[PDB]
Amino acid sequence: LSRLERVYQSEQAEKLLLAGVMLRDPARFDLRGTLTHGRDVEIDTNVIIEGNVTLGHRVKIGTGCVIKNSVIGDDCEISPYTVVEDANLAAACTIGPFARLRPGAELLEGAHVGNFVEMKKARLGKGSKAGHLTYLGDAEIGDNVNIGAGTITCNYDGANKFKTIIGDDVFVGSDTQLVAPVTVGKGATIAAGTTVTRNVGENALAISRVPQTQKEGWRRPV
Amino acid sequence: LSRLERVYQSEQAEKLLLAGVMLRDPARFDLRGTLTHGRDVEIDTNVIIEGNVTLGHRVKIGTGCVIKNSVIGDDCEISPYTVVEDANLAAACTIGPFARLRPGAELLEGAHVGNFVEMKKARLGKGSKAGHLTYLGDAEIGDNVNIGAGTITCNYDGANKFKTIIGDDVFVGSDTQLVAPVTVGKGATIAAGTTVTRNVGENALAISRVPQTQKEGWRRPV
Amino acid sequence: LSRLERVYQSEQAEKLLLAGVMLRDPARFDLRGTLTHGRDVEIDTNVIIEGNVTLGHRVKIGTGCVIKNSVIGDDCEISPYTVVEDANLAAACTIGPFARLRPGAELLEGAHVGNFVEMKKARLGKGSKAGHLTYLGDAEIGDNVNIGAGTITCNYDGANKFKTIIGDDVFVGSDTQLVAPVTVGKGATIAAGTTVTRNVGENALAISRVPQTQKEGWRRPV
Ligand SMILES: COc1cc(OC)c(S(=O)(=O)N2c3ccccc3C[C@H]2C)cc1NC(C)=O
Ligand SMILES: COc1cc(OC)c(S(=O)(=O)N2c3ccccc3C[C@H]2C)cc1NC(C)=O
Ligand SMILES: COc1cc(OC)c(S(=O)(=O)N2c3ccccc3C[C@H]2C)cc1NC(C)=O
Repeated sequence: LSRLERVYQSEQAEKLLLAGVMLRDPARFDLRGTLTHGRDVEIDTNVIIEGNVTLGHRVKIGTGCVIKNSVIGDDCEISPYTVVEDANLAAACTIGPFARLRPGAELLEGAHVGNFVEMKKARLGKGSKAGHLTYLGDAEIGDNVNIGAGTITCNYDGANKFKTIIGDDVFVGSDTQLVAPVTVGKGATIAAGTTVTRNVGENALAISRVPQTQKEGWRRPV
Repeated sequence: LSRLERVYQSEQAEKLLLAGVMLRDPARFDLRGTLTHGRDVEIDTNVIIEGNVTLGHRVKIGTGCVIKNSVIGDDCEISPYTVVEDANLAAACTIGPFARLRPGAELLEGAHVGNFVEMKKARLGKGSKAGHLTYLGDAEIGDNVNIGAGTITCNYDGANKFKTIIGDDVFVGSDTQLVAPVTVGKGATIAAGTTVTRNVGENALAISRVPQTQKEGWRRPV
Repeated sequence: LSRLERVYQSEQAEKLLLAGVMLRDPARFDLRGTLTHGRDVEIDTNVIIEGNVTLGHRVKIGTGCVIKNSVIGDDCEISPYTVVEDANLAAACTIGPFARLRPGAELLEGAHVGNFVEMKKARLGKGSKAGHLTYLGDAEIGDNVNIGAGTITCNYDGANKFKTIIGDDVFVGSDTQLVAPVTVGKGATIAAGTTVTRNVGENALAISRVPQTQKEGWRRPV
């Protein structure tokens, strides 16, 4: 079985080259299902396409990516070592390297997802960004929102999962915990480090911060 | 040396196929040491097995994984781009993608380790979960424990390393800092965002949270 | 184009072997630009070298790494699935696995960067460590500094980027948020979980922590 199915991977790689896809190495490509694509698609080494996948025009997929049952709009750039499962990307999204989209990730036009970021059942609005070290689960995020490094939707209480809704034009400071269910109004700002347990008004700053203090001459243990 | 040792990798890949291992691509497989395996093992592209490794039955290892000196029980699923070194997994553990187990990681039956999670000298009990963006070092974690996204054992003070002990049936809220040495009693709940500096009683909620407030009409700088 | 340029990758791999580089698999190596190297360099599977790259002696590069326009000093160890772009590493740095250095990352002698750590326009001093789940952007970090898991430079306010400066001999507790622009004096200690909004004095402990409390007999929802 193994050698035979490996041969069928060469066939596919070859047919893809003939149909105008740029494969960096046809010997390091795997298609387990069906791929539909537009023009000028570029696929790097060690990519694996699973299930039923569709790529628009000029999509670029970097080394090591795994894309399963997903829809990827024109001009998207998927950077190295990014895993995508049952997600939809609109045109001109940039994700990765080291991004992980679980089923139900919906990215709107121009959205950005950076390194060590995970999405599941979450929509990221147009031009919105989640650049670092973040989990967004069971969330609606509006357009032109900035999701600071370290932000986490607390969506699961051990019994049920609950929905977070963030409005347009929101700035989420780093290391914010969004305790679901919670809604953050359009234009609001969440201070870095905030534990958000209550709805935030439009154009409001939400904060839950102890003033910084200092003790002089502190010796660490030797 | 290089071409010769590459040939010896083909030999191994071939012998593994003959012995009933399912290798997705024998040309993208590396065994640097010895592998013992049960029946129905499936190994994807670009896996590297190092040192002395043993896999039970029906173990599935996804693309890009690196497994060194480890013991992996029956039915485990190791997802893509996961690195495992000197770890033991009981039956039916699921780890990755992008998990990183350092020496001394001990996972008990059915345990789960998600993306961007690191373990070192830490035991994860039966059916317990650490799904996201977490470091567990020098820790004992009991059975049926949930470790929320963003949790970190503070195990090292710049001089020494100290042990964290979490009991059975504990819910660790997201972004908890466990300041070692510390013990959290069976059934307890740690509120999201808590800095745990003192032992937590059985069935207790521990919390260290400033009430959320809000200022109206907050303008961000242009 | 594809098959022809693939052939030129074999040529390069072959020339590199002749020039004394240890390539684990010449069929899984890609050079897109120019590589200069010293003696005893070891390069594992699925590495991609981009732009103009220089490696000192005895550099070891693990599986899946992507290195572009970078300078890597003698004795460095780059662990698996690490992405490096426009960075300089001094001698004896260890980075990865799963590290991500963006342009302007400058690592001084013996520095360490661990899993799920991102640097951009940031200097890491001699013997300094950032082992886990951290973003350092637009930062100066001195020598013999420990950057705890979960630390984040808050460098961007939605309008501008600002600089964080950490002195020599500083201990940054886990999950610290550094709100830029901010300076932390030589020898200081930041308590785990602190939101640093004000400059920290030399040899001072900075802290912003609510005392832990506990409520007895807390039932989670069923
Ligand atoms: C420098 O970047 C920041 C500064 C800052 O306050 C000075 C805050 S904040 O959240 O404390 N905050 C914010 C956030 C955005 C704009 C202005 C301010 C003032 C203040 C209330 C956040 C960041 N950046 C990130 C990514 O968190
Ligand atoms: C919705 O998910 C959560 C809710 C929640 O409080 C309403 C808390 S909590 O930690 O603030 N907390 C918890 C945690 C579990 C169950 C019930 C409560 C009430 C409260 C004291 C935590 C989460 N989830 C995660 C992963 O952190
Ligand atoms: C056990 O490791 C720690 C202990 C600790 O306090 C007991 C603190 S702390 O930041 O709360 N803190 C520190 C930090 C370093 C040395 C001594 C102390 C005492 C106290 C003020 C931090 C860590 N480790 C990490 C990685 O954060």
